[PDB]
Amino acid sequence: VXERCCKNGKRGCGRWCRDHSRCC
Repeated sequence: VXERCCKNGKRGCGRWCRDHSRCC
């Protein structure tokens, strides 16, 4: 888990990515 942010880039940045993703 944690791929959506860096994978979607502009589409991955969000509250979930903010907590589960390193980028954004």
